[PDB]
Amino acid sequence: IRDRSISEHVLRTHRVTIPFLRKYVQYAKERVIPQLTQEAINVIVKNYTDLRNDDNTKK
Amino acid sequence: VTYVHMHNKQPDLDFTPVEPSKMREYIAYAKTKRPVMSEAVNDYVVQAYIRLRQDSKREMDSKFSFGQATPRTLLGI
Repeated sequence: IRDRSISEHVLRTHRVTIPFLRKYVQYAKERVIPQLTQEAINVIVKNYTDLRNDDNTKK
Repeated sequence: VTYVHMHNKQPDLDFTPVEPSKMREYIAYAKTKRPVMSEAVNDYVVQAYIRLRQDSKREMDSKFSFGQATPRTLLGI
C-alpha cells in the first residue's frame, strides 16, 4: 500500500503556490511577534515534568 | 524560566539586584583594606589541617574520593 502510494506519485510526476508563499513569509517577520500569556504556563509545567519523569525511563 | 520571558526581570518581592557599576565601586574600595591575621586563628587552622592530612591519606585509591592532599590546599584556604 505504501509502495502503491510511491507508484502513481512518480508516474504522474514525469508528465497556494511557491511565489505566493515567500510573500506570506517575509511579511510575518516585521509585524507578527507574539507575547506569552497565562494559559501558556499551565500546560507545559505539567507536561515538562512528564518529560523528566518518564522519558528518562525510555531515552 | 517561564518568568524570564514574561518580563525582563527575575526576582519578585523578596530581593532587589545590585547594578554592576555601583557594585564594582564597593569591590574596588574593598580592594584597599589588606586584613591581617591574628594568633587565635593561627591555632584553629593547624589542627584543622591535621584533620585534612589524616583522612585524605587513609584511602590511597581510585575510588570516588580523590587521591592526594597538597600543601597548596592550605596555601589557598
